[PDB]
Amino acid sequence: RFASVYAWNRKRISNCVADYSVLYNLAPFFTFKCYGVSPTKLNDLCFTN
Amino acid sequence: VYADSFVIRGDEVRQIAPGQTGNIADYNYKLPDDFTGCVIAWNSNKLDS
Repeated sequence: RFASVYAWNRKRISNCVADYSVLYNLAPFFTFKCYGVSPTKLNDLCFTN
Repeated sequence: VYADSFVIRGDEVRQIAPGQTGNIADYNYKLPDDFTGCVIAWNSNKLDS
């Protein structure tokens, strides 16, 4: 079950390894709308949260 | 003029943009980022399946 528009759910993720290679086919990500950071080079940056 | 034609499963029709990785492209045929030209793509489920 997901959340409503006025009660969206918010989760912080920390202390793991950002691996989006398996996130390519599975969770197919129909939108390439990433403009702040280019999604092709997503794995080369380190995020504090 | 060079026309390069083939058929790919419809999950990654928009992946054929130049300078982009992807399992159907980085291990079959890739496209340089300085490419000039056009892309044509359409559905052909009933002519083949």
